[PDB]
Amino acid sequence: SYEMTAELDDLTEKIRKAHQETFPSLCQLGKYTTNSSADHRVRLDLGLWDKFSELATKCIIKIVEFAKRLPGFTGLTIADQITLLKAACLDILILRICTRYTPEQDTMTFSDGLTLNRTQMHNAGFGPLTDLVFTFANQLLPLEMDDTETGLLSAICLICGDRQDLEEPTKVDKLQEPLLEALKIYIRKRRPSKPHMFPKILMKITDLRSISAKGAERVITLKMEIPGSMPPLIQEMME
Amino acid sequence: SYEMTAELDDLTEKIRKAHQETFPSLCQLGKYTTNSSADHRVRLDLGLWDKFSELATKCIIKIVEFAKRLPGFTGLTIADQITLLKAACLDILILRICTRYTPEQDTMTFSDGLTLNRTQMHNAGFGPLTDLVFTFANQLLPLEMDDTETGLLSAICLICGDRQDLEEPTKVDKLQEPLLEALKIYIRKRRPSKPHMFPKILMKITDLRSISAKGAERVITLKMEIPGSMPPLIQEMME
Amino acid sequence: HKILHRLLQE
Amino acid sequence: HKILHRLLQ
Ligand SMILES: CC1(C)CC=C(c2ccccc2)c2cc(/C=C/c3ccc(C(=O)O)cc3Cl)ccc21
Ligand SMILES: CC1(C)CC=C(c2ccccc2)c2cc(/C=C/c3ccc(C(=O)O)cc3Cl)ccc21
Repeated sequence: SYEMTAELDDLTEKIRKAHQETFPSLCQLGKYTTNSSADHRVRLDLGLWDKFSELATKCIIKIVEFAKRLPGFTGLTIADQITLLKAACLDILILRICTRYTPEQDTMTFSDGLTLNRTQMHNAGFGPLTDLVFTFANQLLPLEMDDTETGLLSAICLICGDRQDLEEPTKVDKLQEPLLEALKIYIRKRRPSKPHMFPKILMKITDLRSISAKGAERVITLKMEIPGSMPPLIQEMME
Repeated sequence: SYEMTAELDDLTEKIRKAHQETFPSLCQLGKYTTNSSADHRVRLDLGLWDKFSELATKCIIKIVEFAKRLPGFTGLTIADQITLLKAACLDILILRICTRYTPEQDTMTFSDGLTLNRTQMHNAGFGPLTDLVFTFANQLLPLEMDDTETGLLSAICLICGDRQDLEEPTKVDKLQEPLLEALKIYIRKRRPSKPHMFPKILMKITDLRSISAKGAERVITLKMEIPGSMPPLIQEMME
Repeated sequence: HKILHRLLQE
Repeated sequence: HKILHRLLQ
């Protein structure tokens, strides 16, 4: 009963459960489709935007719940919790939707089962970043990531000591360390055959970061393409 | 106490040398300052930009030389070599200049010795990304990276099989794998009492990606501010 | 905005 | 990519 092994096992379990209970699996969702601008790309389908942004809001709420379940997160300063959530919001939204990708139909499925094709995702808001996001979803396939790994990657994204304007960057950085070790160990126990899968899976965060940076600019462009304000929670996050 | 790692010990040697011979260290340089707009921030200091753009061109040339010295790189198709360089050039520029940061004076030193404070770097071209870049520079300090680690990190960034439009992506993957292993082992020997350092350092690549993604936008903005055209080599890398 | 803080607190 | 091509070759 080596101590750290015991602690990391239970850290791993908390995170797996937190992810599962805040993000349903693709296989567990009753999928449904819609005919709204499904055949050609447009600047913005307002109907699709409304539904898209409603589901985004609901997912952000789930991401907050997920965060609160991460060991030590609610031990950070209130300002830091806010800072971390805002900084990782898009990272996690991108990762989540990209784990809901079906290659056969080239679609992505939301937490209510709504399944849109590439053209509809574009028209819902993805716009110029559509293909970039779909490419990333494809690159995730060969990895075979499960709830545990996706949850850990999400936690690592959130608990990041290098985010700007943190009050206690060191505390946050130290809190991330156990997450990194837990991911390494889990990948090892789950992929004995595959050698350097830890670096490979971990560095998908590099992708998220790039897409997220471009995504922040896309959201700004959306602010002026929509004949109205974005949902207030989305406004608050993107500030 | 440590296992035999001859080959990787050798690759690590080639990388460290390639870096050192294409990027002088802070102590090797004869620093010198300028008084140009050292007081307050401006939109763009033409004098500082003129020097900045020249130094950027010369460093890009150096990065190409560095790349050609990475075992296997010249074995790739010219198309792939160009693809990899274009994808990682800015990332490596950022890493390089940040490794020349002097915390006490809050300055950065170029390869000719030129040393500018935060305000001057801003006026030289950093613009609205000044604090972001300086923050990253400060975040590197506690890592105590040396020429070998900086070189290995640069090589891992450049040699990435996920880059879009690669012709022999798996060939690139095969080259990167040894680099990852080399970094892990070198860190293990240097720092014996800190196993956590490998993922810590490796993930600076994710930070880098976030900065370069935003940096690419900054380069576009510069086109509108500078007199005449962007130097041709910079254009090719950012095109 | 007040939503995020309410979500946090609740 | 004239410059890059020359530098690489
Ligand atoms: C940056 C980019 C390309 C374009 C705009 C996005 C966006 C737009 C408005 C608010 C927040 C994010 C976006 C959302 C997402 C993901 C949204 C999402 C994820 C999961 C669910 C769910 O599980 O139901 C729902 C949504 Cl909308 C991905 C990429 C983007
Ligand atoms: C994020 C940001 C602001 C985006 C654009 C930069 C830039 C701006 C114009 C041309 C090429 C690059 C840039 C360069 C650098 C680094 C340039 C550099 C690195 C090393 C040397 C040297 O060792 O002499 C010189 C330069 Cl200019 C860092 C950050 C940026």
